Amino acid sequence: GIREKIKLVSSAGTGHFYTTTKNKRTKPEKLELKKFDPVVRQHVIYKEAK
Amino acid sequence: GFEGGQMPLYRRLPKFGFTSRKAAITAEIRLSDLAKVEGGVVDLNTLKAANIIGIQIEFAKVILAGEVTTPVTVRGLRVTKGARAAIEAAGGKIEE
Amino acid sequence: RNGRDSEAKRLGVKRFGGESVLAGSIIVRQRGTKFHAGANVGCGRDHTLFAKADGKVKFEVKGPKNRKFISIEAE
Amino acid sequence: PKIKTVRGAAKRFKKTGKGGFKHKHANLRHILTKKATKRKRHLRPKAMVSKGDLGLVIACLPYA
RNA sequence: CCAUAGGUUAAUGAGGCGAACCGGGGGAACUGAAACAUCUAAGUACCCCGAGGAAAAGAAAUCAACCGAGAUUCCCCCAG
RNA sequence: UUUUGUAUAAUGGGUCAGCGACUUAUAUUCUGUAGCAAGGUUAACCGAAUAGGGGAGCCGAAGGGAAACCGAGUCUUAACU
RNA sequence: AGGACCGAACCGACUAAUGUUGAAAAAUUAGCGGAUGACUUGUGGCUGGGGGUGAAAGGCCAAUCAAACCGGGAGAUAGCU
RNA sequence: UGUAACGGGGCUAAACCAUGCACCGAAGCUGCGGCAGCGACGCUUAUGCGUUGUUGGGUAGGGGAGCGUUCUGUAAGCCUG
RNA sequence: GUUUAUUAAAAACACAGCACUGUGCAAACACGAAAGUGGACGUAUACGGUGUGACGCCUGCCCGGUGCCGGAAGGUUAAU
RNA sequence: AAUUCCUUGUCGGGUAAGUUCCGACCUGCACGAAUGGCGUAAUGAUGGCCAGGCUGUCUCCACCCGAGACUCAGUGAAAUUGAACUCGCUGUGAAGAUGCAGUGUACCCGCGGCAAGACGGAAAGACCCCGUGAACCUUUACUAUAGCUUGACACUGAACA
RNA sequence: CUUUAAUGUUUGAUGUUCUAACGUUGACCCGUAAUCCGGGUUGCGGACAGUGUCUGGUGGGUAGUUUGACUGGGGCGGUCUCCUCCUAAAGAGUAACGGAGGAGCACGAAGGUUGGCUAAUCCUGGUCGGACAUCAGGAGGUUAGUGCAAUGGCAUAAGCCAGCUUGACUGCGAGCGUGACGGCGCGAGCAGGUGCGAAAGCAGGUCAUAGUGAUCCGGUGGUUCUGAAUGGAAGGGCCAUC
Repeated sequence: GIREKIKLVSSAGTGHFYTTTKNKRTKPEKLELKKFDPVVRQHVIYKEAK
Repeated sequence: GFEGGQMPLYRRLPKFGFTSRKAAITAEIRLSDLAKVEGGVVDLNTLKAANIIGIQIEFAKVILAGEVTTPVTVRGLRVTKGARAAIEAAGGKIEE
Repeated sequence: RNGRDSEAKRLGVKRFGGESVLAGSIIVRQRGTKFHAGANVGCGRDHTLFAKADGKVKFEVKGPKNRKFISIEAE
Repeated sequence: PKIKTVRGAAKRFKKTGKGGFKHKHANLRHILTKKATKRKRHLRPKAMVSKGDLGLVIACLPYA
């Protein structure tokens, strides 16, 4: 519905991204989640609420 | 491949891959041959001459697939591990 | 105004009492916890009860609420 | 004549060592962020064509 | 005006027919796609021009691949 | 003949006689059978010409992988109980 | 004088009956309309198929017309009989 | 349309109820004779029998085994004025 | 008057008359790959198209929609 | 009203009696002004209604004259047709029986005649439905295209402001 | 460099004028005893018109086609996928244009964990204060709640509140369930790295069951896997994803 799709990109040098959905209207703030990076193999901070 | 009008099996499944261009010029030599090469020396020619790989073939490989007996000198062909041991065990010589 | 129903979900008891199971086997695919998990039985996310060790299925009635457990006897 | 291969079937099935055919799983091209990673991880390896369907496949692929 | 157009005469050749094969100029649709329009049928049917006992093509501004082959045409593979 | 079901008042046939409908070619798969057998077999063509040559090729003896590549293993994966 | 009036030839075809395996694949008999006109007729010519021609009915184009006839594509196709 | 709601005659039992013993009754079962399929089993061994058990309705359809026709070889043979 | 030759002759078609509209002549328009031809050896009192349909009394309001005619400022807008 | 469903509207005229006809009213389902409105003399093998005359149209048919029909001689078809030793009823039955069951009736064979049945004959129902059938027709369905139309380049230049 | 002034020069733009291309279905002459045509002279028009290629617009004038199925005949109406209950005959499944309802999402907390807590309603007392807003006590028992239908669940709470958080992880997966298949679902455990907790442990989303779309074609990021002489590249593959 209204809830958009975003890419959580990795803070390490890799291009690896998780992908998910955000309500852009009610939460306009960016979304930072310490997720797992399998190219670095380490839990790195992910950014970019699209 | 007509299932009534349902989307057929060869058309509801995705397609994968590509064709190599290079696997059509590689070959795969057993050890049952190379007693057939007339010489005790094995190159791409000496195999082509023995009607065993084909004229278009550029790469060849000497897979363990059974029972080398005579001492054979393999030249310029890739040899697998097990068949390196089998060629070198029955006299034999592998240079590249 | 009517004429619709969902597809039948095929719930129920898949392995009955005394029936020998392997580990991992689903015993009761069900909807709440009509049957609860007992010894060597796990309860999945959709309240599917599955054999966590090998053995025999044991339906029992335990506890102060007369709940229907499902154990597995080691066999 | 000589039998023509159903050509878009050759791009989708590949013959194996004992005559069965492997194929890539469906459902893993797009709409993907809605799917669990357990689905997607179980759809990546290639799979054998089942018993029902080998008749159709062998009919479409007579040289492979 | 010179001259060209035109006119008259003579010499040589052509014209038309013919079954298929051949080269070229044009060129469908039914059909198949379980509908249909891209696609197919198919450069097929047909129409037209021209030629020969055959025609056409043909003597690398061609391939190949760091080795080489050596014009065109036809057949069997390559290879569904 | 078609049908759930035809004496059916459902279809067909006035009768006789003659003709009248699962073929042919080329590929592929399985069964039988024959030859040879880790090998089998040639096509075009040459031709004393159904012989004999012709093994170009095709199929099989090795798979895995999208592919490079590896190879009785291989792919997945950083690595696999 | 008159797309004037009555009415034969001439052109037509309103009604009825017969006929309907007819005398006739459209007629006969008894009445009927026009009958100097936008009439009728002979002989020749011209227009052609998505085309002609049409005082228009989808009428007519060789007893064929919401697309002639012949030949070909062609054994079109027919999940239907 | 005609009795026309026992098939009919006809029945006061030839109706109904209860009990019992008879008999009729099918391509069922049995008897006698025959053929064929599938098993098992001692030989026969390349199969037949002293056997022996059991099976044999059949549409779509699958499997197996045959007869006839015309033509070629056997056949310049063998029948035939 | 004409029409469904062969089940419909009619209120239908036609018609004189009316109106609208196009057309300045190498006319519009039509047949025609084109040449050309008809329009017409005519010239706007003519010709083509469309509707209505002798005559008499008349033909009212609506330009928002669709079309046509006219305008060129601005927006958008192809090949290049 | 060629227009009006309700509707045989209501009133009037004609008729013994009038769903039609004529006149009128107007509540015009759903007239109406050049897809013309309303009148309209004459005309019409035009539509509707009334009357005089006339009559076999009819009450209700009768007789007669001819041509067939019928008999004889000659010639000599056709559609149809599984086979027939081809009755009624009542019931059964693929549900409307010459063929089944029960029963009743009926010597065998023709000729003239009638047409109730043989789901009679003729024509692979024209209606209805179906077919991923066809054809023509329409349109602001889709896709094209002829035609008309727009600009660029070509054919296609100079001399001055 | 910025900004300006004069000249020369280099090119485009526009308007007037011109004759020389082209048009002439104007006149005259000739081929020619010819209203065709061609040539000549001249007049008029004249870079226009016209035609070719390209291009926008218009285009039933014409052509090719499409215009669903279910359906107690077809049309009209309704429906078409997914979830819940009943029908459904005490395993599963089970039809009808049978009876009833819902979905085409929401959520970065409404997920994970740790620690804690327990509802509805009614009665009584009490400032504004009321049938019903807060307080206190009692009865009561989950008649409540569960992000949204219904069913099954839920107190060990799956309900309610707070602290810290990202396991809403990545690669796999014994074994099962469920479908004709495509597919869908459940999953202990293994490896890597993480959160909460003192720890045992729990966490691969949410109490569960709806919240959806195959393939092709193509877009974006990563990975030399390929890369038609060779080195690259383009394109393709693979992984993620739209």
